[PDB]
Amino acid sequence: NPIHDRTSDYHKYLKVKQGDSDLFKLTVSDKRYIWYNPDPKERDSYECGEIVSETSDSFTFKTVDGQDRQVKKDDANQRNPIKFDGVEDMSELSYLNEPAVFHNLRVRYNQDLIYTYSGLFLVAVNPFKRIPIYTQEMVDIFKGRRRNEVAPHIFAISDVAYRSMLDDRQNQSLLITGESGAGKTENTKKVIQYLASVAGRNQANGSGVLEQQILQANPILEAFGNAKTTRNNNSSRFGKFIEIQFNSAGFISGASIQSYLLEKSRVVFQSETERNYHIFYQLLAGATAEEKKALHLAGPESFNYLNQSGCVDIKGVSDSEEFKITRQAMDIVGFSQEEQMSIFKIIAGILHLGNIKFEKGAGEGAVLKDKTALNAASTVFGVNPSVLEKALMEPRILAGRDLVAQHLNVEKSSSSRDALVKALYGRLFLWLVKKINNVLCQERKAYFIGVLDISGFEIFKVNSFEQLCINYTNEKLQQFFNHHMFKLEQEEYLKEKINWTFIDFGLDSQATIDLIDGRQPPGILALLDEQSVFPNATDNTLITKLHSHFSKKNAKYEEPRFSKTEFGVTHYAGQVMYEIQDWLEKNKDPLQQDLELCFKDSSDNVVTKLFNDPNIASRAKKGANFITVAAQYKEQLASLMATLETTNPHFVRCIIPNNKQLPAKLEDKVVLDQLRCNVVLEGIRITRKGFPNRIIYADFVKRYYLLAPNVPRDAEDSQKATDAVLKHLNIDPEQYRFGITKIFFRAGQLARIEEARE
Repeated sequence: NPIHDRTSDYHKYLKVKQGDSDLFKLTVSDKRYIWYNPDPKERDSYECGEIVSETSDSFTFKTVDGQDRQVKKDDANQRNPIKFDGVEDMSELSYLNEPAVFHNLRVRYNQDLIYTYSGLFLVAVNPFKRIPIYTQEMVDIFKGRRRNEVAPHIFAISDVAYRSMLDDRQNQSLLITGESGAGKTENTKKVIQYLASVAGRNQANGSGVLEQQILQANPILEAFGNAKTTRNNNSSRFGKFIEIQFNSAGFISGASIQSYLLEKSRVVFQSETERNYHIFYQLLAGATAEEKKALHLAGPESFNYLNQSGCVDIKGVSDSEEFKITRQAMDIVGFSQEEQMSIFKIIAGILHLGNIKFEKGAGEGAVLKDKTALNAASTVFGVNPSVLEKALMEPRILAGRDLVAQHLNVEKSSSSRDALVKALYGRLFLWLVKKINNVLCQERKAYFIGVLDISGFEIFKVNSFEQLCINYTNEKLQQFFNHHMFKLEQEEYLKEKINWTFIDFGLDSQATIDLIDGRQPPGILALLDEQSVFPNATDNTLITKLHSHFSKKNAKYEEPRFSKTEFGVTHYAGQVMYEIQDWLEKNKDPLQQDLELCFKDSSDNVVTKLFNDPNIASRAKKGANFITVAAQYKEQLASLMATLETTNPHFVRCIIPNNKQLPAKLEDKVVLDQLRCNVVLEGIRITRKGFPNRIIYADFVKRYYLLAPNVPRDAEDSQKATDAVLKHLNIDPEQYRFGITKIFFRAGQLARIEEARE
């Protein structure tokens, strides 16, 4: 069934399926109605009442329940001629506030249509349901086709990103970012595929190795990288730019993925209904009774690095076999049949490491009573016992010009193997990516398409040092948009002639950023660094200094009234509240060189290659030694942004619909909560007052021609044929400036013409 019309794979759960009847009876608009919030107590969940008033100073209307209270034309959220229901790019709206769009966004959803537009902004709200909208024909309907000629889709920004490059020959970016719970993992999970097939190399159906050797390189990532939390069954657990290259003709060539921040904590600790990195269960749950004692696990329940928080009982999908997939994916993108055993040789020495119970030493001196965990735990990494344990409880500190063997009590031996138990996962993994990257990795690399998988503003009263870094990058981003989409009105003003009494809008947030990473005048990250320099620092000081530098001195910083262990910043979207605690330690990630020394050698080319390579056990030795997680997280985002700033971008946003994994309900308590969370609506409502239902430009020929006698169809050209109409009828010229070449009906000056049906 040819792609044209209605009745197939596409129109059904993809395209709003237009009707088999042709004329303007699909609907007809008159009168008006306003959105509103029945209860003056709740700022969510509005309603719909008919206007009866048109006050000059005020505005008034009807209601369902009795009340008939009034509302300033300015605080009123209007409702559109219900002729726009599932309108594909929302700019086409006439009136826009919120309710007016959690509405257009729901109908777009009632019909199971996750994808939508905001001019430049694709909104995509995760369904949780299974909706075939990806199959191989969803592809051949897109390839080589224009955003106009097809309903919205990930496959509809994912090609554009490709074609523009081919022709508007320039490196290209895709930026996907959403509240973690948003499925932004699958979105990316498709751009790669889609591209991979159109620039997919075979005759008409196939792809020879490379293009595939790639597809299986996420299973690795998802296997360790992704993990399952209250918010999902499989949470993108980490940030990364997976990013890919081609040769000039058009055929895909390379890939290079760089990752960063991970909940390295998800190893030692997880909570209610939570589990671990899946590598961990399929590990035990999947190894033939053979290798299971080849290293000795027996019970996964038997383990406490896994048998703590409730649900390890592994909901829905089967994993026993998912193993044959990941393990089937590593030595397919080529992973040795011998060494990739070590991965395992490792994932378990970790496990035995979360099983030892250093018990208060008689008097003091904390010590383990008996030992087989550790004996075993050492017997895969291959590291002598009177060594491993000794650096652990008895680590050699250096007081001045002499250095000795302190004996830890529990209070601290307790958290050592805790902190060393991430140093490996955090580590193995980083290098583990280091591998496959460096063969999908490319050389001259003519062009590239990088795609960005980053998070939204993680805002919670429990946010700490981490919450900042990700939120520092986010701010860093919404200028890239605001500034980029700024230079938009740049060309815009070379073809509508003379330009707007203008904003010259610059960073309204160079400010906030400057407060974080400001050199001089310094910022949070400066003092963080500045003090991380020695011990007699008691985060107590850390905050005391801050309120001195900042408090009553920076528009974005606020000092709490009664609370003292914490403060608050005023980010792009409202305030954030960071508490301090171990920021001073979390800033280093310390670990005794009594231990490296114990693991910097072994039997094993990798746990040697882990604490033996300078780009895996270290960071560039600057200012005499290691630079801090704060300084670095600066060195690398900027580099990232640097790159971004030289490529064309396309932003995609992932809206989480509800908090219990429920496909079906779609609660305004959340969606809305974030709609504002992104500059999606306010992205224009503020920005494009000036040109309304930005058409395919100035095309007054047979598209809309029912006006009685005077405004015809094709006079001489696609521009003029009736102009002396608003200068005349309705009101004046103002609505439309008159650029020599282009012009725009400012719809916003309509109240004398276009509301009835004929």
